[PDB]
Amino acid sequence: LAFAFMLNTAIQRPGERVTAEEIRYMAQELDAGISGLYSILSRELQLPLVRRLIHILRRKRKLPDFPRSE
Amino acid sequence: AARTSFLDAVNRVLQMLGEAPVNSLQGQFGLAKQAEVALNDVSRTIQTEGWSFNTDLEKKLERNSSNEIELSSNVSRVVVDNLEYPDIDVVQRGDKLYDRKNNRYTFDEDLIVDMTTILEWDLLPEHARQYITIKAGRQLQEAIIGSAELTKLNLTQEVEARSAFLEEETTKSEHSMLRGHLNRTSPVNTYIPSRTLE
Amino acid sequence: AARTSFLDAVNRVLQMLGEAPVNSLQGQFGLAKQAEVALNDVSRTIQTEGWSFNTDLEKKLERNSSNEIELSSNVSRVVVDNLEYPDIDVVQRGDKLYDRKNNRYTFDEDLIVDMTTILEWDLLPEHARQYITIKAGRQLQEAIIGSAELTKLNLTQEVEARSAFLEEETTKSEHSMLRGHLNRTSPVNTYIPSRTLE
Amino acid sequence: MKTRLTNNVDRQSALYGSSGGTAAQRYEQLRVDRNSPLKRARDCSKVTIPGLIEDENYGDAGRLDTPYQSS
Amino acid sequence: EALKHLLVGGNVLLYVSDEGIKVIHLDSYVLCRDPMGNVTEIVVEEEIFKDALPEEYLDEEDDDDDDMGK
Amino acid sequence: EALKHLLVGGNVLLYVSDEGIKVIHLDSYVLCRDPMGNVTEIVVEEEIFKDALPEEYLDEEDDDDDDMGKKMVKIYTCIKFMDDQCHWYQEIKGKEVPGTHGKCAADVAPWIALRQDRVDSEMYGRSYVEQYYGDLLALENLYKAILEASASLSKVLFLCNPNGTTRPRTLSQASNGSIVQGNAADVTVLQAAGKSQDLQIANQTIERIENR
Amino acid sequence: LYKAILEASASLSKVLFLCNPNGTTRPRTLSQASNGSIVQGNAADVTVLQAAGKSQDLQIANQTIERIENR
Amino acid sequence: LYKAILEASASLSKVLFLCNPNGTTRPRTLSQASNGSIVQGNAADVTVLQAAGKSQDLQIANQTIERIENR
Repeated sequence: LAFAFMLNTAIQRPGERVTAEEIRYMAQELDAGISGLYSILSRELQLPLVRRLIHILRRKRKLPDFPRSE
Repeated sequence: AARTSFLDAVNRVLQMLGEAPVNSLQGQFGLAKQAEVALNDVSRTIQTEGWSFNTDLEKKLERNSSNEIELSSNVSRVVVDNLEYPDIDVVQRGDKLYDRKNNRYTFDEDLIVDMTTILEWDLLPEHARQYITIKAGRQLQEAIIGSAELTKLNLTQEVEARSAFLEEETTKSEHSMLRGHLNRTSPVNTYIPSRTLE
Repeated sequence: AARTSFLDAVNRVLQMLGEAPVNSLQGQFGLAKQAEVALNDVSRTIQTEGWSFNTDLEKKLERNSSNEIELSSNVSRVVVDNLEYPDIDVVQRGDKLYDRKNNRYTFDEDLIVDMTTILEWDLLPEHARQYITIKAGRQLQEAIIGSAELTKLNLTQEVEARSAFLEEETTKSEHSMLRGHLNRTSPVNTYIPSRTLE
Repeated sequence: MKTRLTNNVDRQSALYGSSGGTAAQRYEQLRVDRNSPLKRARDCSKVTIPGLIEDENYGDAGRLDTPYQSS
Repeated sequence: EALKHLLVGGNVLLYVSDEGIKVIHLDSYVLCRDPMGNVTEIVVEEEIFKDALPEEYLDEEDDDDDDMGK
Repeated sequence: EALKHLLVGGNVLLYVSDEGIKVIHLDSYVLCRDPMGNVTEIVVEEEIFKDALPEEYLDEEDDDDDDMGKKMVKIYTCIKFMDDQCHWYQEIKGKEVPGTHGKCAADVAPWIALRQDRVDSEMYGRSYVEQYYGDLLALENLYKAILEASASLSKVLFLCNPNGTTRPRTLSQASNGSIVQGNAADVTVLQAAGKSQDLQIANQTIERIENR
Repeated sequence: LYKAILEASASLSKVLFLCNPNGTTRPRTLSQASNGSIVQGNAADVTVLQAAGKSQDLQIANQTIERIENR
Repeated sequence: LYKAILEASASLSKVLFLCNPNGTTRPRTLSQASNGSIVQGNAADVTVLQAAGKSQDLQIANQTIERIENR
């Protein structure tokens, strides 16, 4: 379960030294483990939020309208 | 080849005792009365313990007009789950149930109990009949003749009969430990590790 | 086949001693009265211990006018709770309680005790009846004949009967080790470590 | 007083009325389908964090339990 | 807070405004989707004290009660 | 997402457009291939609410329904590959939707088909996890087995020897630190004498399978 | 050989309970009793079925399998 | 020598069960019973066939084959 939830405790190997390169390697593993969730959240939350943000900002007239393609 | 009957059982008991076989049961002029009483007593002694062939689950009991629970005269034991009823501790006393915790003979509602009954000779299954016959023969011989070699022979036969009866009971009733208390409806699958690894 | 009755018990004791069966129990002309006495004595000896079926919990006891506690004719043992009564601890003496700490026969208020009673033959349950029968028969045979091999056989039967009686008692009553002294109401759920892991 | 749970950026004039039912009726209709996932989420929350998602009668005067593991 | 609810529950509805961002738990809204994945209608239900509502919407029975704070 | 479906399932169909990339699961399209490997025809079936459809194509029965937010209409798609120029059109209820036609060369086609393991003479490929499905199943079964054995073992009971002189009431009712009448040799605890070795063997084989 | 060792390990993982008839333990008492309870019986009677000595042969098979795999 | 040790390990890997007739264990009960159940028997009767001592000779063979391979 600890490996599944990507906590840092299961990372330690008791008894012998671990190199910095090894630590970076398994840190790469943990970052890779939740790539699907990062991707789906990036597609779903960030873009609509910022789009609504710019729309509200433009309606407030604090910045002139974006140029549009001819 | 039908199942063993009362006359065959008493003939077997007499043969174990060492006497000549007797013809009938009615108006007998032999040891028939002693053999019959030994058979009945051993049947009762075996049956009062409670097995899987004479026990009713989640049976409902009804009180009389005075809020008293009266049992039948052939009820050997009554068990009431503690977790279900956390305010009453019931024990059997004669033919009526008694409230040990509250020191009363009167209740407030009907109960759901697990009770066992003493069955007649006709309704017993084959292994019970066999074990009862052998035990009754041993008891009668030991209490009536009292020799040595006969006692040891009957001891060996009774040991073998007990082993056979226990094995038959366990394989018929499939007792388990994962299931827990049998009162619950089976949620178990007993997924065997032996089969599905291919 | 009903529960064991008094006449059947007397007949069984006489049979295991070695005598012929008797027809009734009233106005007889044999050892039936001695068998009755032996059965009653063994019943008293067994019941003076305190088991599930003959113990009353939480019972309230009432004093008389002279500030004394009076016990009935058939009260065997009386237990008080030290944690509930710190300045009074009592011990039964004859038929009256005696405040051994204050060296007085009087009290100041009504007590809450746990009482053990000696019951008649009617109110006894089946396993207790069987144990009483076997033990009384063995004791009477030893007192009358005075054998050794017969005593050995009776000891074997008595050991088996005691095992069965203890089995039945501990299955019926459902004693626990977590719960502690039972004068506290059950908070215990005993959730099964066995089944519910799926 | 002034019910302002909505911004002042896109408010307009009245454009739709009550042409067919009320919002309460549609909410009651859709609660039937919404039921089960709420139960699943409530059980999961109970097994991880006792008081995150709550039953409707465990608010001001409700008591929460604790698990026997903190993973 | 939205991320925590998403991890525990799996569904959460956001409202983006000039004043702030308000989250609504799964217990206080409903919706319908096509099997493609495009949502069509959302109903959100919430409960408030009568003090913040317009007086024209305050009926006689609410006026007849002495529990405006309850 | 497409790569994840490719590893898990082994097939996925892509559509490329200026607006965005849309993936389609294996469960919503069919296709035919020559044994050479060139796909000839693709059919895509898809389900959408009736609100986004043209009103002329809304039938009387759909108009008679008050479940417009809960009633649905299927929309199909057909793909043909010939003379290195693909052709496609959208249809609904057996007639084509106006303005949905398209045509472009094969090398710039908008539809792309994939398969994990290039196994010839198969219309649909094989997923990667199919390689080790059996070992995965065996590992699953062995893990559950050891878990169930441990579940059965962890129970604790007590046992009184009838030949002894220990009363259950005395043991249960007595408080902590007291002195009672009994012999410690009679009361025993139910336990499994030797089962450790087999469990260690099972642990060893599970570790080997998991490491592989 | 891998199949063989997996097969033997699968067979050995079963767990059973065995009660000696010469004793005074009833199966119903063992099955029905709740946790922490105290019942009548002798722990020397109930036994669990197991393979007495098999570790040596399996370790030999593991050694030869490891050698072949290394080669 | 490699073939010899491989064949010996092949023969040793088999597993069998053996019931003692003097005991009171029925094969049908052992085979048919499900996991975790309680049946009638004595664990001292059912034994598994094994080779008592062969590890020393196999170790001698391993030593000599290692020496030959090293040479």
